[PDB]
Amino acid sequence: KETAAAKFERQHMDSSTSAASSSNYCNQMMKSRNLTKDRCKPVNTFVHESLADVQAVCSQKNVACKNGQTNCYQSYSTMSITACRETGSSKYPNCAYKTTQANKHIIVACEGNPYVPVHFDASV
Ligand SMILES: [Cl-]
Ligand SMILES: [Cl-]
Ligand SMILES: [Cl-]
Repeated sequence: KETAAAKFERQHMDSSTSAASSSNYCNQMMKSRNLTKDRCKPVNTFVHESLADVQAVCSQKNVACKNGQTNCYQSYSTMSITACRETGSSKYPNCAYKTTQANKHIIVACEGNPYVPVHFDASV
């Protein structure tokens, strides 16, 4: 089974580019990151920053998570992100995603030693 930290990396890190550059980015990335295997994951954000910058968020502003737990952290700076969301019509196994590039603060839940991101909670 995948570790929580590794799953966060796979689902949420895309340090290879500064920003999405195509409306097809999400279709391609959701597929390549294996997020469309048995079901189309309906919502997923990729962060276009270094892994180190994202990991560093775990020592930034501590905030409550959506679920009320208190191991969430909001990045001090905005980050380049691409939000992927299934279109209303998207139908597995032909997943279809809207790509929305933005620069926003991220909020991640952190856990472990090392204390690293394990969930992407939200952007603002
Ligand atoms: Cl784990
Ligand atoms: Cl995989
Ligand atoms: Cl997400």
